[PDB]
Amino acid sequence: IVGGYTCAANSIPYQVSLNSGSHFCGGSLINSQWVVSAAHCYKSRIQVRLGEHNIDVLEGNEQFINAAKIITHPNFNGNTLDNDIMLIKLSSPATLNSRVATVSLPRSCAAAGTECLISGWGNTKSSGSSYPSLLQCLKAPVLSDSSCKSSYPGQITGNMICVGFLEGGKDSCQGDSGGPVVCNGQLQGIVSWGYGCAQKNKPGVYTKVCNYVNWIQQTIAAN
Amino acid sequence: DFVLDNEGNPLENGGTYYILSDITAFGGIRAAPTGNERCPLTVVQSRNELDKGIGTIISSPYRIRFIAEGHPLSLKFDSFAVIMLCVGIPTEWSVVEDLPEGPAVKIGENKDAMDGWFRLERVSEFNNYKLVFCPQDKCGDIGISIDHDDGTRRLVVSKNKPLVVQFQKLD
Ligand SMILES: [Ca+2]
Repeated sequence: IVGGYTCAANSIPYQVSLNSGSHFCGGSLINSQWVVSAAHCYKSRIQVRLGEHNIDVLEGNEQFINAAKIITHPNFNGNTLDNDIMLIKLSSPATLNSRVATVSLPRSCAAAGTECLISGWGNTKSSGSSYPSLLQCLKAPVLSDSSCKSSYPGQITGNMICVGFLEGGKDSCQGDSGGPVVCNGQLQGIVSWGYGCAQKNKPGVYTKVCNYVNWIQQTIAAN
Repeated sequence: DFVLDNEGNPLENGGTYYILSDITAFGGIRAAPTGNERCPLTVVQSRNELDKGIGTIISSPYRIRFIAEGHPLSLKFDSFAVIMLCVGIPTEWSVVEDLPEGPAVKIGENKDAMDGWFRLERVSEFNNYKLVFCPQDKCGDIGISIDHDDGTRRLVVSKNKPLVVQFQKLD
């Protein structure tokens, strides 16, 4: 997260870190056993770390649970960047409490202009890199689809939303992938891609979760 | 999974690496003028074994921390010294089509530049990789085309390829 602030400790209790040696992607807890993340974060061995605030220090609130099922969307297309969504089933359920809680799936899609909260432990610099210990937070609005399509001509599908600022300066970044965009208490986006970070005219592009609610419910029920 | 450098660490998405030969025969990747180019516009493998080449910035549009096999990539040279007439040359790698020696990897401004992404795939115990180009699946290996007049080892999309490389962190 470039241009954000340090979140209050455990104030984003649905945030998870995907860890394979170290943190490499984020994700969101949607029930006691299932995490939603980005398909491009797929890896054969993943440990999900819940209840984190400082990912470098054991604070006493953490739950480290191995991924049992890792299911990328059947239409994920690595080189068109489309359908970038994945479900992870935990090998045992998370214990839900104040520091570890679920986020709600959207009842409808978010209107342009809706303000959202993006969070993650990704790079905080648009040039060079600096990976923080503490979770970073950013408020940013859903951009209009026409704005979004004009930012990346030919690249934006119906499964993508832009969230951020055309002025740049504030954006998600490398290491934030898979993490939540939550508007009005509902998960509306998954950090996916962009050109650089926090560049003018190059907002972040996010998986449009409201397109996937049925696939998500369907997969959880069958698995 | 993650592409690893020659110290066994995952490549940082957006990091700078020397792209070194898998064999002791050659140096790293750099730019040289070729044919009638008056700026160093051709991406080549150095024939000097001591030459690391130019540091290359390897990045994916995906906001994942590390470079994974199969992810779409952009490559661009870090700043290197050019004559004053060549200052400001764009350093992003492009594949320029319908060149004599087949589609060739070039930097600078190219109107013929194919739309596509590079990707890395593991070949080798040791951490060895090949580059492929995927025009915007159907992807072609990057290999070497020897300039007849020059001897220059030019990077081209080559069926009977590929160039095998390992990465070393600038840091
Ligand atoms: Ca911790």
